[PDB]
Amino acid sequence: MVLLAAAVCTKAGKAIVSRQFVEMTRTRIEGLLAAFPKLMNTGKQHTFVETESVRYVYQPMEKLYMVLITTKNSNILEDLETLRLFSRVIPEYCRALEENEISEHCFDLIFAFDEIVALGYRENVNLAQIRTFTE
Amino acid sequence: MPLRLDIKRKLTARSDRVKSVDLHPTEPWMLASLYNGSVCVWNHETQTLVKTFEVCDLPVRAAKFVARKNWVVTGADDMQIRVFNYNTLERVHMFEAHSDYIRCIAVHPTQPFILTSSDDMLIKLWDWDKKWSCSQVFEGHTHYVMQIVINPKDNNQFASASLDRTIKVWQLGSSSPNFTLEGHEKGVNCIDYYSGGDKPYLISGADDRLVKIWDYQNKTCVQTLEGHAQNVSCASFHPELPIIITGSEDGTVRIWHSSTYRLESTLNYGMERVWCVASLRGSNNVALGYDEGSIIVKLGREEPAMSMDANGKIIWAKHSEVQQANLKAMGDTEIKDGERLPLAVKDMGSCEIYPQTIQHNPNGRFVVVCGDGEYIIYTAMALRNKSFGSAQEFAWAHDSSEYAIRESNSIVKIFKNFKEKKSFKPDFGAESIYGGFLLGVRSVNGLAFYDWENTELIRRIEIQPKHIFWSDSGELVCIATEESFFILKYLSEKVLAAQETHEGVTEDGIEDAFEVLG
Amino acid sequence: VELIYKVCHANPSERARFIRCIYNLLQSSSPAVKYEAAGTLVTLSSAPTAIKAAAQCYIDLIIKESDNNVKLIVLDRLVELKEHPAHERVLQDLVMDILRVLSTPDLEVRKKTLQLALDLV
Repeated sequence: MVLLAAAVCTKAGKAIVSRQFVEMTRTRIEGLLAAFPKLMNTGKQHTFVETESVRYVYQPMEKLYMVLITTKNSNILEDLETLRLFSRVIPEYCRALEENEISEHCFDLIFAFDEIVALGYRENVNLAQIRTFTE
Repeated sequence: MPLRLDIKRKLTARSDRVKSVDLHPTEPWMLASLYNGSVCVWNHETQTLVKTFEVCDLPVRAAKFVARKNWVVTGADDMQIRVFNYNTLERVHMFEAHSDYIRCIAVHPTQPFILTSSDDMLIKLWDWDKKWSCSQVFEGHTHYVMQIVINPKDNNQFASASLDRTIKVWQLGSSSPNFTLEGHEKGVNCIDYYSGGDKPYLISGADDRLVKIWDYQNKTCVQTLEGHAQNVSCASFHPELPIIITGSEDGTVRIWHSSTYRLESTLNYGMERVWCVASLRGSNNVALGYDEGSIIVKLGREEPAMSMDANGKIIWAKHSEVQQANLKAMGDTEIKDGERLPLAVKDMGSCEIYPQTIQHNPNGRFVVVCGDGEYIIYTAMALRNKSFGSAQEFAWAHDSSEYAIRESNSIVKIFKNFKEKKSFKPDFGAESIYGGFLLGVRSVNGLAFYDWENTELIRRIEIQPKHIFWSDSGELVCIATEESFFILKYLSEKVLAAQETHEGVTEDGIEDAFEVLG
Repeated sequence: VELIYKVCHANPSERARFIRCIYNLLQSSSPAVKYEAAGTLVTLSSAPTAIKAAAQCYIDLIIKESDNNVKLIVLDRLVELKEHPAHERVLQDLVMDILRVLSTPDLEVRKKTLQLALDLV
């Protein structure tokens, strides 16, 4: 792992759906996402912002944050690129971000998270690839 | 009539019918407003799409940037103008601009105003700072207000074009149009001003196939432009270049010289139905909205033609104390290197052709004006016709009483004493020319150097140049290349044995006669 | 596995490692003129005046390395944008005048700029 979790957040103060690749961040996932994404991840409208010693990468969509978190890093381009591919995959499942529709497609999003980032290493995904799985 | 042009397709994007095209007031981005219900902006220099905004789910006819607020205004078939921040990506404001969809929006950077023109026959004013309160409402137009433009000599004035066969010049202060112009005969799609501090002009475009030029100062119709061979969708003035660029629903764009209205170019794209035009106010980019997309196009003339001799006649064309058609200029001033020196022009006699390139002789005995596949030589400071010649391109060499020309027969030519040299005629073909003593001619992915002695291929350098300039000894050459730069040695003796022998291949040369110095 | 003998060979990945590798082969008095570091660096202060103010600082540093007395602190390289020929056209000093400020650009940039006039000359 380099990538702790890949997480979709609502800044309602909770992690709406999230993925723990291997059992580590269960409950931990919700508290991080709930505090930090509310402040714009503590950002200023900057894609990288780091708070409480955890790197948060994000994109705001409505009252929701699509969030990538790492606390270690292998390369600059890579962290954005998994988030980015995630952002192609997320409106296919939920038609933008929105807590109720995100909630309903926990399975869809979660499965994509496992597929996209496997054991914290950023694999690649695409909307057609996603189909074989949810078929 | 001749004009320095070079149409280039800066960026294209395919989308449902884009009613408006814009250049960002101060940024290098162009925004196009589409019928996707989306407006999209792309920075057509780095070819990056900066952002998109979903104004509506029904067509957005208009979009413009209010650069100061860092916001974009859009008017869509929501009958609203919705405002967004283009870096904090969210909708800044939402307001009902009109009772009908908003065809065009114009932004006054100096005032908080946008006036928008809508097909509720009304143009309304909104003030961004008040959070898009309705500052003023203009009632004058009795038909569909297709386009609005702000006059650059008084931003308090704008003109609006409506399909009511007038373009009405209005002032902010006055709901009503303070005077009416009857600019067209089959409704006015567009209004534009010819930009500047001393240019009171209007243009009208109409579906009678025609674009008309009007002078707002005199109130007369200066001329009528053929436009297109089908209803002119929009017409606009280019600021810098003397032309009018028009678009039509026949998928054709035409460029007209604004001095005789003779067809400069016709452009089609496989996108067709060209609805709008707009021009960059800092000049040489025009963007045109089509049915199947948008294009941002870059117009030619980026650089001036001039040359400095040793007589202090530094000659240009155009500019101040010089006409374009005739030729003049002098520069005898030596004031401090830290600032730009005065024009310092002294008058210079006759010309007969247009200057595609205009140049003094490098040591001062000739003047050359080149233009339209012809070169005319005028005498250094007397300007009596010395000589004539053929030249789609003219370059003085190093010799400058031997020059290179492209006569465009597929051989790069040398003219000596302004009389053709046929002892010079490349055993390459040609595609282009570089001057200096060993004439470089570019053909078949090669740069070949030719002798002014027997025109044999001395050497070929395998990176093509931008330029060849040869020293004034003709042994050393400076090559401007995409490589960066070469300095090459021409060993004279080695060339004399090689050339006579003709051991240098027709299209590959002998790699010994020239040697690569650095 | 990182460090190349080449210039590159292609692609963002190789390119990103490459600026790290370049800083090695010339550490000396900062990068001076920032390499491929420049691209990420702007976003690092997207809020908005602070980027220019920072940029102004680097540009001033870069001009010259002066005596470095009390508020004469310009590092980087001694000659790389000189100062002050009398044949240089349209001169270095034009950029130096910006740094002399009343507020001539905005306040964050102003505070940086006054220090920066002091710093070069």
